[PDB]
Amino acid sequence: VRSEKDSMGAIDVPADKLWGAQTQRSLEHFRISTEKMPTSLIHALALTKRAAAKVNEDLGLLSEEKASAIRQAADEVLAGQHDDEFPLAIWQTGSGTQSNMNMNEVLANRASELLGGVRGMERKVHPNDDVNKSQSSNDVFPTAMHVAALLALRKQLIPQLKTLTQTLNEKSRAFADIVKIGRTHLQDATPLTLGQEISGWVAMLEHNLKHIEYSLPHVAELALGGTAVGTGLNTHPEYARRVADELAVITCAPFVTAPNKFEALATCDALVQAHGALKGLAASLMKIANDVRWLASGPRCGIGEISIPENEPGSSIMPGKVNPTQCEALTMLCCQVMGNDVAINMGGASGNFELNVFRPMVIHNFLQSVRLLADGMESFNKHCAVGIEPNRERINQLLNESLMLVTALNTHIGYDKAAEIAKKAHKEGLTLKAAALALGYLSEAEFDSWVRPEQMV
Amino acid sequence: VRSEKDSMGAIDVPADKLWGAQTQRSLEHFRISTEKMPTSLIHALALTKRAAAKVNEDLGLLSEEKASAIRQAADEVLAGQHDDEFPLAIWQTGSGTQSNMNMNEVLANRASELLGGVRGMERKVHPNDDVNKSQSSNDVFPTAMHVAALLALRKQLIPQLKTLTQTLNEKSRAFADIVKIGRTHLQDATPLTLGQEISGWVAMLEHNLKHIEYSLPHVAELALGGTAVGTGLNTHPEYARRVADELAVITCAPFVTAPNKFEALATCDALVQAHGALKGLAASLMKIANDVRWLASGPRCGIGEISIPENEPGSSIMPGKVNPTQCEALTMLCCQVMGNDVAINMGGASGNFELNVFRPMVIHNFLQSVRLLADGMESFNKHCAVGIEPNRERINQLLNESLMLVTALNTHIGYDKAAEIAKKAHKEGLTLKAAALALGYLSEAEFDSWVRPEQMV
Amino acid sequence: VRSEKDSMGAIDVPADKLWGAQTQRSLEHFRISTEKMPTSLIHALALTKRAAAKVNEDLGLLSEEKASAIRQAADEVLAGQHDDEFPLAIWQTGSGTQSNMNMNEVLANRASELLGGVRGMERKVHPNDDVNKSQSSNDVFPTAMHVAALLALRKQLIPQLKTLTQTLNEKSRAFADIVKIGRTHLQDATPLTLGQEISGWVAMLEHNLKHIEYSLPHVAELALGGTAVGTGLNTHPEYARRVADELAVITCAPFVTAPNKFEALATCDALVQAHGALKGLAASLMKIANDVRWLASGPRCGIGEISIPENEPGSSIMPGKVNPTQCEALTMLCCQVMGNDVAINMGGASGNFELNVFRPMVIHNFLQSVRLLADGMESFNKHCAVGIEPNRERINQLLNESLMLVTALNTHIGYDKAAEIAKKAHKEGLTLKAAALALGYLSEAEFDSWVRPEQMV
Amino acid sequence: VRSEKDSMGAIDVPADKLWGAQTQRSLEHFRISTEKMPTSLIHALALTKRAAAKVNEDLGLLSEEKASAIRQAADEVLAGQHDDEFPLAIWQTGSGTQSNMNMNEVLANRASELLGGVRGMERKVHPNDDVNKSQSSNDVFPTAMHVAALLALRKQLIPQLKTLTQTLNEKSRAFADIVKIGRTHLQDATPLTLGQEISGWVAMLEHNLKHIEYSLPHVAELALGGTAVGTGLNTHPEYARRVADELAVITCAPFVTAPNKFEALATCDALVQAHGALKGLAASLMKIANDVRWLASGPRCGIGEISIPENEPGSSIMPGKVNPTQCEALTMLCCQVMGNDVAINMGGASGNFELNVFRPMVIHNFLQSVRLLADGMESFNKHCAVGIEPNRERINQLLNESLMLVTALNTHIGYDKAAEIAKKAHKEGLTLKAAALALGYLSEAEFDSWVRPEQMV
Repeated sequence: VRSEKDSMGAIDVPADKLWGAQTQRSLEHFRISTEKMPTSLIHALALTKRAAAKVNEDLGLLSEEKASAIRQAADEVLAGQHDDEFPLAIWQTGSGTQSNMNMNEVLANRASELLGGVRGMERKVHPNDDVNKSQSSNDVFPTAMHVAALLALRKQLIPQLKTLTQTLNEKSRAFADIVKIGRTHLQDATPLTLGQEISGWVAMLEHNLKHIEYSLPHVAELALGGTAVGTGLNTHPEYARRVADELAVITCAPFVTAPNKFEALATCDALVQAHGALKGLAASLMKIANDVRWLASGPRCGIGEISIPENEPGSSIMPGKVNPTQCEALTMLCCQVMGNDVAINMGGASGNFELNVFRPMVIHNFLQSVRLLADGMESFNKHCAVGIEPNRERINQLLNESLMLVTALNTHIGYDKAAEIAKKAHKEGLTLKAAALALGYLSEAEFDSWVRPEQMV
Repeated sequence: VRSEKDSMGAIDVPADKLWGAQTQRSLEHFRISTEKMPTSLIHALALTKRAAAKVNEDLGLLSEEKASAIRQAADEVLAGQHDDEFPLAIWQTGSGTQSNMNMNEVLANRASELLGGVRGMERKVHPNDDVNKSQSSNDVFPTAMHVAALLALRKQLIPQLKTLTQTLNEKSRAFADIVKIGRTHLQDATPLTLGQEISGWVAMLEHNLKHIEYSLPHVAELALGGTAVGTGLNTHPEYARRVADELAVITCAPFVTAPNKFEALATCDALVQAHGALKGLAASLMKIANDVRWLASGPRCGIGEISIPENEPGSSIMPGKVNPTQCEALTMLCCQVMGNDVAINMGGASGNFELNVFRPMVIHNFLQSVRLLADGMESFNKHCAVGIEPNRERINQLLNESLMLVTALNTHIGYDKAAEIAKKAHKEGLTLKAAALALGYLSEAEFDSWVRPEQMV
Repeated sequence: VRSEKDSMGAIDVPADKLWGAQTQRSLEHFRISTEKMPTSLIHALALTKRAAAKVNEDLGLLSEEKASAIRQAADEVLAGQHDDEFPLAIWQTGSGTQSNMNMNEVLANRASELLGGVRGMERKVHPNDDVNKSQSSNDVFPTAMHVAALLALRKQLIPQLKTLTQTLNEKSRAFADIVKIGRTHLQDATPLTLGQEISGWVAMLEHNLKHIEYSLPHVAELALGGTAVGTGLNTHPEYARRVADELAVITCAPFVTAPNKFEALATCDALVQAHGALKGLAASLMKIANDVRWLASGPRCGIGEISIPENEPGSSIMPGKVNPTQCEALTMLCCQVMGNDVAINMGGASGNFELNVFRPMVIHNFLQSVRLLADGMESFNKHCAVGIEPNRERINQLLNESLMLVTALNTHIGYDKAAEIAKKAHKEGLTLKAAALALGYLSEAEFDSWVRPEQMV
Repeated sequence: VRSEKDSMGAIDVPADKLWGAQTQRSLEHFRISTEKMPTSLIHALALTKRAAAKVNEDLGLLSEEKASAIRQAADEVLAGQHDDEFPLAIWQTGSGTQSNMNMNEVLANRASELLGGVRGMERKVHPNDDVNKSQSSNDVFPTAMHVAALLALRKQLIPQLKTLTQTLNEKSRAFADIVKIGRTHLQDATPLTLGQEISGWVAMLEHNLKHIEYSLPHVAELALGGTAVGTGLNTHPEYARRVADELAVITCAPFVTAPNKFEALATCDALVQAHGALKGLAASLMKIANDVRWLASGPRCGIGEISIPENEPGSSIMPGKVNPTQCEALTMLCCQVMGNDVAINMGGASGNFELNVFRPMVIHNFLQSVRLLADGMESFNKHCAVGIEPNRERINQLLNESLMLVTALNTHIGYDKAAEIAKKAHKEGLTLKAAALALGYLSEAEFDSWVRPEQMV
């Protein structure tokens, strides 16, 4: 152990840990469930502390060595060597006060070691005085939240979306000439090509990308600089703009300071809205994933128009039986995003006065949705999408058995003659040709020259 | 017109209307959307005013004629002749104050006419003084809410549920001997009978009934008697128990006075919980309705194991094409109940101190869900369920084409021989028999005596 | 009555009605609940039939008189004289087939009367043959859905939003100089002006407008032209673009034909996404409405920093008691939009193959949300927002009683002296001045010159 | 490493791990997010494998040593020494096939070591042949799901609920004599005692317990015995009842075999319904937690009627400022449960035919809700509830400042005189007494003897 100290007194802290007293004490008051802060949030919080250090130094508010050590300590968190120094549960103070201190304490104890070498009360860097300089838990957590979200969106989900789109766009191109029977209300309908159907999946993904991109500008607005209530009391007038510019410099993302800090602190609106676009993508992905599994159902008693890769071990006595596992993982996580959206909306609508204190819950759900969506699309693409192949013989079989093509005959034989063979064929269990020949309305050769599915699109 | 008067002054009211000034004034302040109070709520509100009149009279708090006229006026509302006297939107005061007055005013003006004959300021019955005697908008609306819900549950939804159950139970009984191929993950699986599958739908409906019944006792608790904050200030000690007994006498439902009026006024918990059972039934109905439509998909390119009644006009050129319209109405309303549940939960969790003021919205959603569920099951039963018929030839065809029966051979020929024909059959596109015969492992007669689907359940 | 006839036969229809047989028959098969198509959807459906007539005529597909009469009949629906000719419930066929026919039949019977004069089987205009020419229930309903939504958004909700924003922006401007104590976690915090707080409400509304506007382009895409499965079988190549241009000409909205008809028919993605922006606005409105009611709570035992207009009749014995009725209507409808979003998401994710058959439910929820939001903001603005007034004396009282201003003393007397008076004041129940004077650290005059709330923002 | 082997071939597995090939391979196909199976599910899965072993042995289906070693290996999982042997993500095959195998493999390799000693291909116990004997992933996962849920409900959540109830019931008893002003619509209302208000919180918790208990019987029904599709093909007729009895013997819970295995496999109805009761408790907890934070707001500019324990370190310059941290953690997790309910409902309504394949997601949400609820109530009780204390002087102050007591004067001086002092007092900013004395209607002594808040309940 090691006795660390805060305004309430001294408390025992594991010697091999970098956190201080406040983190240790919160660890006892909030022993709820098992959800902790996500790594991406922790790194976004480190990035925030680093940019803040750099700006403070620029404004002569922090000495060269003090600032340089905090930033250097931050890079270690980013390097991933302090993942185990953040034990706090998601279910803490609604402002994310604890996790802010947790970062301040780990960064203070470590920056101290990077200078003199005291981890503990005799440290050279103060968590509150130096690490948390020109800030507040009120404006730091919201900033970390936006940094984590924008970056997760820009380099984790969007790349995977564009990738799924390209694979499906190529599959669409390759199967452009394969005509199949359409289905409306789950009933046989007018034919269309396999590529046309898949092109629908592609159009959907392109539309979604568009909707996700419109929600980025609002998420790119940072609260850092509004301090406690948004007035920005006790901070350099240039601090807000400066910290935003620095964060943008290092992340290469379009971060800007929020034009209205009161809106930035009082709400989680940017994320409520951004998640609206995500549940939209989940509804799209659910339909695409559903189409795939149904299209691949069988091998004998389903639809079986396409085949997908069999990734899980099977049985020799069970040839052709392939459970659509990737489709099941994607549909399941799509339900999660829908649920997460309700949690986010309830927390986002519950702000009071100057601050919204439902933040840890909101970012937990939001980050999880991006993670699920991005990884789900990656897994779906790699283990399923690239392997979509048409069962051409099965597709032809179905096409020739349906009555939906009887429309192509009308231009030669009126509705009367056409509807005649479709009635008998259906009653006797005959195909359009079989029935047409028996009713002597035309020959096989004429049938085969009149019913051209490739011409009815 | 007719100038009616309230504490804010006099206001013009349509001469041919029975409502007073307060209703007229609210009509101008809450012009939001088009949702009004449901007829069932209005009748439950009338029943409440009637029972209150009867108890007041019993406690010598209201004269024989005054009480008798209010009750007689109430019966007219119940008789359905005053449906047009309640113009108020759902989006009013969260306590349902307006609609309470709306009832007080219509019942005062009418009870007046049932005595002397003055509809207006010179009326013989006072809305507040006589009609709203020993009550408050705070405890009257919650009572009307519970009266409307319990009754809608007991004689509108439960009867329809039991009816759907019986139809499906009989269909289950009739198809007990029809063996079909099962489907897990949408892939062909081990066989089961059609009656067994349908018995699953029945077990689900019986379970749901059970869950709906457990939520009734809490909804049967009435708030009437707690007045403004639950203390029951200014009401006869026997009033609460007496009004509950009277309501139970006339509705034949097990109404009782709420043991804790503070919980009764501060929350909508009974309905939040009751609606939990309703969204449960919706998830069950959605699955049953989905099974039906998929099982009936076709006529040629789907599953087509069963046929359902064609209720909508079709085309001669489109024989066998039957859209599962009832399944589409039921699945759509099941989504609505899910949505309604979220609205209900948000309002139910938003109570503050002594009173929950999200009531008009809560009962609007709850009543709509019961209405949708009860009517949906009635329509589904009548126009679909009773008409479920098996396409026996299609079912056999699928059964004999699948490879899932190769298991029945193992008890004669080892896994090695069995898996051999299943591999070839699948590869060459042959049935188990066809492949088995070609591999000379057994004869057609032996195959037909070994693979008995009626014995593998 | 009047015997109308369809492919299933003849059926009795009320003589005084304009609808035909199919509408009459659906009226019996879908007797579910009481929700019917909203007037805005019906008018959007009429606008669609009108533009389709005009384009058909342009392509020599419909004679001058036939086309002119259908359009003229459509304008009557738009003029609002046929509101009672659409009895169909929302809970019908998922494609909205019935309501499409309902429009075809009313427009056929009426256009007939506008020519010769036969309402019924001997009519001069055929619902299917002339009214439903070059269309399908599959592509007509989705078009009507988008027409109704975009127009409701552009001229019903956005105008009300901008209006609420301007009122609040002016209230913000007027109270810019009124300093009040801030509240974080519901605890007293650093001060800010009333105008700054309200400016937060304004920034939120401006952001929302921005988010709603980004969702319009996708909703402006029309499916009309894709026919049954999206291939656009049996329609003039120029039909799609032409009908879109015409609809844009008459509505003055930026309608365009959907680049991908398969996405347009297979999903309700545009509305799932658009509603995402609406639930975002509801979360914002809920917070603003909550701030108002809490800020106006009292008159004696709450916060009471502002007063709002008393629109409902009160009691002389209850002076100052004003229930925040508008805030209760707005918060209630905000919960509804949240619920509606879940219904919309479930239906939007349930599309199968070529068509989504959850449409009537989706547009019912979407249209209701716009209606609730637009009307709610109108009612809130008019009956509450414009009347927001600060209780300046109450605000000063609270400001001078709080300990939050002790920070302003530090620049004269160190933390030691400052924290001393804040400790005693809190313990003894004294103000900062009262305690400061007793501890002889400074004079009243010095206190009154050092603690300037107007300088700590 | 160590080369393990399955039907797809051999694969490299970490030598220091107990899992086999299938687990290793799934680990690569389902790299989605970071959610893994909860410890409680894993232990419920171990309990299932143990009871299955014991029954197999009883039916002479598994040798003494084979059975004894599997059970002994299971107890080690229960002892918590194999927590790190289950790497699988929640986002896997919808039936939970992988995690079932993951358990089979770890239990096979370990039971082998408990006999001869071969961890790997030359092991003495076969995962599929011995560990997964008389079972299927289809009926084993649903059983583990119900075992985990019932036990978490019975010994984790209910105990915490009853504990919170008792604390609040005692606080209610202790403050029974403390009269305070009520609040309806957030406006001052008729008075009630603090104990009466808190008794409302208690009544709510007692009601919830009741609702949670009604959902247990359905969750106590186990699917184990229905095998693949529910027919129970290839299992001892007594197997189902026997395994249920054994599980009940060891867990001491009322487990029984599901009367209908088709309903048990095709749906997650029991959990959809059980979670309905949980979101009900969350709406109740949200209100209680909200009442507390608002009641404790201040120290100067809020309500401040009660004080709560300050558990987080503060500032000397900030005396009396105590953020309601426990209330913020509880309200946040209540939003989560609401969200989780939507995820659960969507998955529960998406079952197809013989099996629901949304199970891993459903149990993940359900288990998390119980965990959050149970731990939240424990933390809230311990760190907040037991410390609720009334600010008696603040409560009196508010009581004497309000106009709500003017009603008590009417029985001496008519409405005219009473409403007179309430009007002036409100206008001049005087209390009822102050105004009453100035208007010479009565003396201070008479006022102090007529306005008795302890008598108006």
